[PDB]
Amino acid sequence: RDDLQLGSSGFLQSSNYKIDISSSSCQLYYSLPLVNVTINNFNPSSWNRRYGFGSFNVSSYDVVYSDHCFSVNSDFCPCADPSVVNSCVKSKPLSAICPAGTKYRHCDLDTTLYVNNWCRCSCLPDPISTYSPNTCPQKKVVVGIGEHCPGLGINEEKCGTQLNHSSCSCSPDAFLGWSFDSCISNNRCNIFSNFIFNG
Amino acid sequence: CVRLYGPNFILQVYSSQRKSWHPVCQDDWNENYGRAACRDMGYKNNFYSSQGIVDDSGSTSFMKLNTSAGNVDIYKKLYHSDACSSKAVVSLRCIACGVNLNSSRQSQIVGGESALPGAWPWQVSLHVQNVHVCGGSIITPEWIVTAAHCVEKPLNNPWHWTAFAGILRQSFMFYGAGYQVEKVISHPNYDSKTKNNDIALMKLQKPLTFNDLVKPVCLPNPGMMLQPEQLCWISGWGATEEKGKTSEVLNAAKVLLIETQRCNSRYVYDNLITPAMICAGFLQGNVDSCQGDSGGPLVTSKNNIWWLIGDTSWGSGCAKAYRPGVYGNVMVFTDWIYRQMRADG
Ligand SMILES: *[C@@H]1O[C@H](CO)[C@@H](O)[C@H](O)[C@H]1NC(C)=O
Ligand SMILES: *[C@@H]1O[C@H](CO)[C@@H](O)[C@H](O)[C@H]1NC(C)=O
Repeated sequence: RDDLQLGSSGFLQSSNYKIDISSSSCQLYYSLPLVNVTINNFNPSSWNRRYGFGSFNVSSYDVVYSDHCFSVNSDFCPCADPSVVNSCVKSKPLSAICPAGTKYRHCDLDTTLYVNNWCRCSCLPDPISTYSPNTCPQKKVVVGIGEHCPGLGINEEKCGTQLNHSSCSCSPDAFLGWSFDSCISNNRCNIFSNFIFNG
Repeated sequence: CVRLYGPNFILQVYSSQRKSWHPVCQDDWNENYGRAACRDMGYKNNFYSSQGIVDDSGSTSFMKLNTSAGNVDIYKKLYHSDACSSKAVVSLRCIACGVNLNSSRQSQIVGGESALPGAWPWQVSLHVQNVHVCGGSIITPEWIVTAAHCVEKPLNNPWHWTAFAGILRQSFMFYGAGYQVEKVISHPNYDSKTKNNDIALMKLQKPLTFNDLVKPVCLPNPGMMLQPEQLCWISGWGATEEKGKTSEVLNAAKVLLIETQRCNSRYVYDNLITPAMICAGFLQGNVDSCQGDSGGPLVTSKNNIWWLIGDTSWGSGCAKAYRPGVYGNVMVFTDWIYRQMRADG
């Protein structure tokens, strides 16, 4: 709750909703009786519901906020290349076939001291803490004034299978970068609400 | 059993009862003990200096002199004492290693300005049949270090190992313009699978000069306490991009130290890096500096003085994602060389 001080750092003002500190806004903090309150918890990004984001499992009254908000391009595809990956032996990842136009993930079979076809792709281990930040397509961006969080981060190594390389989907454990808590305090689900008095 | 140590060069002394290295207090030491002490660790006809310094090393069992007895050796006259009688201990310099002309903008690994001459005064170049192949770094006028996998089979005899120093460019090292061969020691445990011990000393017959372009680099001391993300300065004429030949001029920009647990983890190098292998570079994308020389050294600058820490070794694809360079670990065996430099004379 203390993220919301007017002009601050933190999680909510940086990767959920950036409270603009220039206009003639006026902030309201109110309450609501929890007889009939159904928190909608929907994901706002296109390219996570395109790769099989169904929902969160939280409780009846838990609100899913965000930690980091990574942005990808339009041709993104978080599965490896299956027509390359078969000759890999070491560190061989899962893969599938991308949808049309979505360029593949860059995976190498480069050479060890003795082993010749050992797999090494990008985005390791997870894009939260990648070792080479200048090469994973999921670029970490800070959210702006009046924008949504453009997508949860995908761990690039739980997106795929081995036998049936279908259209490239992912798996529910692989979306990372969100947590929650319960809104209910004093038997009343608290709520923030902004106002903007323009013109 | 005697060795240098740390930044201020204290002689440690091993005793069989105490099982431990111990310092010597400066109670009536002499150059007739001191200038005759550099041949103990492989320095015959050289010496620089000796002074008294304050004790901070960390032993509580000192070494004293048996001057009350008559004419015996140094190595007999050393008993223990709890206090230094003048509170000055061994300070030493076995050779004029160290300084260069502190210049500014030598950065010619890719995207920079050339290595200024005399500011890297240990950089050599080694040749067979007058092609530039491997590098190294000088510690005596008669000894020279390099990576062992240059001197591997079937080129393991000394008479085809022509050193050529001095000139930044690929041309001006001519026949006679550079002293030449002698003994090729090796750490005799190089392998094909590990490249553990990829460091081989070399020797020359004709002592060169400390004039301008040539000066011996400082070999490190036993237990000199690096920093886990220290800056490191490499040098060499190596090809800045792979499937090249050689860069024309001397290139001497900077790199960093990666630790073990990043390199030796699962994604960089899956548990390969031995204790006698040090990682270096930056674990990043295409920001690394390749300049492949296989011996073109790793020189750091602790105690405001240049010291040698790593000589180069193998790697992966030239300066790209996830793949740093892995360096030979030349503080591990700085005494093996000192028992392979003792008995050349
Ligand atoms: C909750 O819902 C019921 C029926 O949907 C409604 O009759 C009731 O008035 C609601 N609660 C409040 C406090 O209005
Ligand atoms: C959340 O939902 C999934 C599927 O309904 C279930 O496997 C998981 O156990 C649930 N979480 C908890 C804490 O029970």
